[PDB]
Amino acid sequence: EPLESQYQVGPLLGSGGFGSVYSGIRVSDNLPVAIKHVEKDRISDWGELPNGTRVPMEVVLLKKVSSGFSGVIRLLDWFERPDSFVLILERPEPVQDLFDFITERGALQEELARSFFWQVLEAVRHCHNCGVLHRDIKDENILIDLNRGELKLIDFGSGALLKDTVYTDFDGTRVYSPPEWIRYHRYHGRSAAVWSLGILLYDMVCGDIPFEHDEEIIGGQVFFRQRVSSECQHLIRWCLALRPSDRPTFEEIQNHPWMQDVLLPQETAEIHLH
Amino acid sequence: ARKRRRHPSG
Ligand SMILES: NC(=O)c1cc2c(-c3ccc(C(=O)NCc4cccc(N)c4)s3)cccc2s1
Repeated sequence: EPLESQYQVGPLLGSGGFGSVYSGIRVSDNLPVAIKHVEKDRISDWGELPNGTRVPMEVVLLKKVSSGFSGVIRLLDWFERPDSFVLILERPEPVQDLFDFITERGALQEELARSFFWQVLEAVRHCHNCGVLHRDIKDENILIDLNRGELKLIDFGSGALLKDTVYTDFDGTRVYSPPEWIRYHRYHGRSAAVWSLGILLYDMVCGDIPFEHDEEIIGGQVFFRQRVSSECQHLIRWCLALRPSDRPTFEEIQNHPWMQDVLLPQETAEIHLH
Repeated sequence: ARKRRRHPSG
């Protein structure tokens, strides 16, 4: 039962705002896992499970999205320690995060960007269907299962329960945050998510994010540093509309002409990753 | 040539 004996702990994978994440093996069946540690004194957002156990919001959100299969890294188990929580997460093998993938490969071919973006849209729709807003969609928070061609969302540590009312708090990545957050410290969940997805799609087809500075985020000018089809530019500029009400719904994104004839995950792996 | 970097949450 105790964590000590139920998992074999490997080396660090990374640390930051999220916590400290180790490679691990589940002893009962040698399943590859990621073991994430969060210090209680560092957790600002707390929630309750059905039975009213006080847990990090991150555990609440992970449990809501971890039921059945999806493009989200699943919570397999969690433990409370005197000063921390430990989360046992899926670990695809082999894996690379989309940030490192884009650094190494440069601007992705539109066929590959389409497949990746489509899978991120399906994963984000899954979160919203489960009542969860991620609030930190970025290449760093997307893992690629290189053999299956499957993308997995990670790090719900900045997330919230999805609501239809205004958010006045944010702890996600500023360079993916929308102009209404920069200007007014207010945003709505879905329209802010669509803005972050515009930033991500630009990142995929151009090889880096469009904006570094607050003035660029609010300025409303998207300069293409790479060759990008007119249909793809149109979708990006629509996702990055300054007025939230001018942004597409998830339905309008997936019905966009640029998004049609997506590769299956296995086709994506065979053509672009193998 | 141009600097690409990660951006911390917060
Ligand atoms: N955080 C999370 O919630 C989770 C991370 C993972 C991971 C990984 C941690 C970092 C990874 C990486 O590829 N970059 C390594 C890298 C390099 C440079 C900086 C940083 N932060 C990380 S892989 C794998 C499986 C499940 C989860 S859940």
